[PDB]
Amino acid sequence: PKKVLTGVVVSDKMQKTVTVLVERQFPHPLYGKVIKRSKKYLAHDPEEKYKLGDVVEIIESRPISKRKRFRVLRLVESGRMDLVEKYLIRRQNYESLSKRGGKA
Amino acid sequence: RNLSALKRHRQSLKRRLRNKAKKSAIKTLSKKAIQLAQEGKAEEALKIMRKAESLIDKAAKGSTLHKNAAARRKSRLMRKVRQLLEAAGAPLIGGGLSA
Amino acid sequence: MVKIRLARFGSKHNPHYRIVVTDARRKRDGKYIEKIGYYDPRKTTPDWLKVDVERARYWLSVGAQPTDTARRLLRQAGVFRQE
RNA sequence: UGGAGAGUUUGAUCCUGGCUCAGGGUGAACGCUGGCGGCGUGCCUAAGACAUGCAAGUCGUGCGGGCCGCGGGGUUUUACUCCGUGGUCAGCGGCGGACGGGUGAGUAACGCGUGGGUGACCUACCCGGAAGAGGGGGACAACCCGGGGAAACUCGGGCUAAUCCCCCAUGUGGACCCGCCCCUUGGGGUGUGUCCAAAGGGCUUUGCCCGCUUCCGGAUGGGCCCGCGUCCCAUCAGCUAGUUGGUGGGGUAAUGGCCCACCAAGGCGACGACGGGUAGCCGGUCUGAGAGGAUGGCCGGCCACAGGGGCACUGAGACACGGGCCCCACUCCUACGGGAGGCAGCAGUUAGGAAUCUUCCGCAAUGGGCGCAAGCCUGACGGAGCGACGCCGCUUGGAGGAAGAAGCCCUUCGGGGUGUAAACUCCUGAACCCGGGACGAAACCCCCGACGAGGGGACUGACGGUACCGGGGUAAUAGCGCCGGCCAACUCCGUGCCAGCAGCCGCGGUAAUACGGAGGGCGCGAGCGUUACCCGGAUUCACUGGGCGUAAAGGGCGUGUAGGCGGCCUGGGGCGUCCCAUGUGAA
Ligand SMILES: [Mg+2]
Ligand SMILES: [Mg+2]
Ligand SMILES: [Mg+2]
Ligand SMILES: [Mg+2]
Ligand SMILES: [Mg+2]
Ligand SMILES: [Mg+2]
Ligand SMILES: [Mg+2]
Ligand SMILES: [Mg+2]
Ligand SMILES: [Mg+2]
Ligand SMILES: [Mg+2]
Ligand SMILES: [Mg+2]
Ligand SMILES: [Mg+2]
Ligand SMILES: [Mg+2]
Ligand SMILES: [Mg+2]
Ligand SMILES: [Mg+2]
Ligand SMILES: [Mg+2]
Ligand SMILES: [Mg+2]
Ligand SMILES: [Mg+2]
Ligand SMILES: [Mg+2]
Ligand SMILES: [Mg+2]
Ligand SMILES: [Mg+2]
Ligand SMILES: [Mg+2]
Ligand SMILES: [Mg+2]
Ligand SMILES: [Mg+2]
Ligand SMILES: [Mg+2]
Ligand SMILES: [Mg+2]
Ligand SMILES: [Mg+2]
Ligand SMILES: [Mg+2]
Ligand SMILES: [Mg+2]
Ligand SMILES: [Mg+2]
Ligand SMILES: [Mg+2]
Ligand SMILES: [Mg+2]
Ligand SMILES: [Mg+2]
Ligand SMILES: [Mg+2]
Ligand SMILES: [Mg+2]
Ligand SMILES: [Mg+2]
Ligand SMILES: [Mg+2]
Ligand SMILES: [Mg+2]
Ligand SMILES: [Mg+2]
Ligand SMILES: [Mg+2]
Ligand SMILES: [Mg+2]
Ligand SMILES: [Mg+2]
Ligand SMILES: [Mg+2]
Ligand SMILES: [Mg+2]
Ligand SMILES: [Mg+2]
Ligand SMILES: [Mg+2]
Ligand SMILES: [Mg+2]
Ligand SMILES: [Mg+2]
Ligand SMILES: [Mg+2]
Repeated sequence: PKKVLTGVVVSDKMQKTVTVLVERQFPHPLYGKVIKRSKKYLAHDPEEKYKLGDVVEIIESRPISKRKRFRVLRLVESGRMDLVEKYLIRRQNYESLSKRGGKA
Repeated sequence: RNLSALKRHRQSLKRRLRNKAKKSAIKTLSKKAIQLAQEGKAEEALKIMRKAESLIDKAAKGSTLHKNAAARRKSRLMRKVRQLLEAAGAPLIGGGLSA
Repeated sequence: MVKIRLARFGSKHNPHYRIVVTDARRKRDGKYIEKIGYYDPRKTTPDWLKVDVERARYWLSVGAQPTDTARRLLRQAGVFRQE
């Protein structure tokens, strides 16, 4: 079975390609509690069909590039920029964590 | 000292030449055919195309190209030649190509 | 090619062989494809040879080649007895 | 079938808390001691340097020769010349040299583990099935002739065979373009066109054996991709320009920025990017009641590496440890021009070090390469050798033997101890001697059958005159540590805060069970101590399994970002969770 993942498109910024964000719960090996944990896949979108916010199943597939080894299989739930926004703030944060601050 | 892995060496230098030559003959023929089509010289361009198709499959006979490496080379070639007489050819001597 | 041969398994002066299928290129004692018998050349017990002609016949049918004393042992278990 | 605790803070106490011991382990080393055997095991340091020998070849049933012999021919004889046969050498050619063997330097990576994918692929030798080999032509070594170099070696000229090279044919079939059908990533059909085959050898010679060609399948081996797992530092916080994606090329067995040109401006990171440190990964090992911790040494699997750095050739496979080229560092040769090397193969030497083995025997067995076979090769391997380095088995005797020698040791001067211990009586009989003496070995092969199944026969042992069996037969090594508490075991003398001990607590300042010796006692025993390291006791990083008023520990206070967490009722989904089946979980 080619692995199939389900995720949120969080990047349209590429030609014929979408960043897909894929979460996975699971219990922590030593301490028990259920930990969320996520990873971004680059997926092949040849119609530039799928759009920011779409929730797509992504499938294992023969390599298209470095990075691109998945193709967008189908569309689950169309539109939902909460996830995109959720993800978006997470990278907004990054700005703070450095050597200075104030209004930066 | 001395082996006859020594022999194995000099045998290779022989083959290194046989291969090199066979392969030169292709490159130089295939190019010639491609350029005859950029000029739309259809009958002559195929007359070369077919010889190069040969020298390829012939290469693959022994251990020079072998395989689907000749198939690669053949395909790549026959593509460009049909696609370059899209430029008002009509394959005359009509050798290499399916109608 | 894949062989049918002996794999040395006893101890110093205590040879037991496993009769094994394996690519000819493994070490004699390394990873094998399938054990299909065993041989105790000292006949220290009543049960000193054992084959499984079914599997032995299988591997022959796909062209495993047995070493000279493997085939001897295989014959001795009537791998080849066709009557 | 599984969990023990103790000593040490005080005049005493309870608690917190660290330190230490008792237990297990070892590729060990050091000290004292040392009898036999079986089986394991043995450079932890310099992936430092290496003398010498041996370590991958084989095939005359692919081919033609040179050299040294012998024999038979053509002639009336010689000369010249033809044929056969023995040895020998390399050459051409095939297959092997990509396995086997060594090491862990690098590597934190799809390297490894685990589970998947390949409609994106390869696979020599092997097995199965289908079909085929008809003509013709060429060259290069060998050899012959010359040159050059000191040498390693090298240049030119001429001849020639082949299972070496090529051209034409045959087209089962296959490859490629275009089309069409079914499939659905490059899977399977089909039509036209084009392109593509082959090698001969041996005979117990017409018909067998060994080969060759194309295609389809199997089997084995592999490439590549993906999910998930894989150490320490955040006193490393930002990183990236083939970077990220596209189009089209190149390249490959094959996918891919793998590489290139052009275009878009992406990609990555607090779920730890980038950087630094360290490290081969796993099966497993050790420890632990478990959960954990620690580790990767023997063996097995993967990876990587072959003085250091690049590289491609040949080929089914290599970017090749005992192949090729270049650069660097060493050592050697050198006629000063130039050359030759590469033990992390087996032994062995030297250096470093606390420390790590034989320049052994054998191809008898198993296994590998080539060969039709006979066979050849095989420091793989099977054995032997050294070291108490580990494990296990075994011996230094057994039964009797005093109210109880002698010496030594205490003493309350009577005695008490060593002590049934010895002496001694009898008995057995490790060592040693004699004799027999293996298993591992039945195949290849030859005969019968049919080169099948089946039967018959012969050959072969390094270990080794060993194992073991039988006959003789001698009373035949004991050491080391400890005795204040923890911790089993106390007396005398010497010594005087000295000499010394000491794991921790503490001993010794003139009556020391703590030092040194003696007698005795305790514990182990061919061994016993020491050091070093690992887990344990350590719920002393606490998931199981801890804490923070005063013991160490609440942020000076808020705000509220990420994140963590979330009241009662109904329904859907079924991610978490649970269940059954199944595959995997090699040895
Ligand atoms: Mg050869
Ligand atoms: Mg105090
Ligand atoms: Mg006190
Ligand atoms: Mg007390
Ligand atoms: Mg030994
Ligand atoms: Mg070392
Ligand atoms: Mg030898
Ligand atoms: Mg000769
Ligand atoms: Mg020869
Ligand atoms: Mg690193
Ligand atoms: Mg994986
Ligand atoms: Mg076949
Ligand atoms: Mg010449
Ligand atoms: Mg040929
Ligand atoms: Mg032809
Ligand atoms: Mg390392
Ligand atoms: Mg514990
Ligand atoms: Mg070295
Ligand atoms: Mg190198
Ligand atoms: Mg080959
Ligand atoms: Mg090649
Ligand atoms: Mg090599
Ligand atoms: Mg390599
Ligand atoms: Mg070597
Ligand atoms: Mg060595
Ligand atoms: Mg030294
Ligand atoms: Mg040894
Ligand atoms: Mg053999
Ligand atoms: Mg050995
Ligand atoms: Mg026998
Ligand atoms: Mg033999
Ligand atoms: Mg006591
Ligand atoms: Mg005194
Ligand atoms: Mg004392
Ligand atoms: Mg003491
Ligand atoms: Mg013992
Ligand atoms: Mg603990
Ligand atoms: Mg602690
Ligand atoms: Mg807790
Ligand atoms: Mg506490
Ligand atoms: Mg205070
Ligand atoms: Mg406090
Ligand atoms: Mg406060
Ligand atoms: Mg404070
Ligand atoms: Mg919140
Ligand atoms: Mg709730
Ligand atoms: Mg929530
Ligand atoms: Mg579920
Ligand atoms: Mg299961």
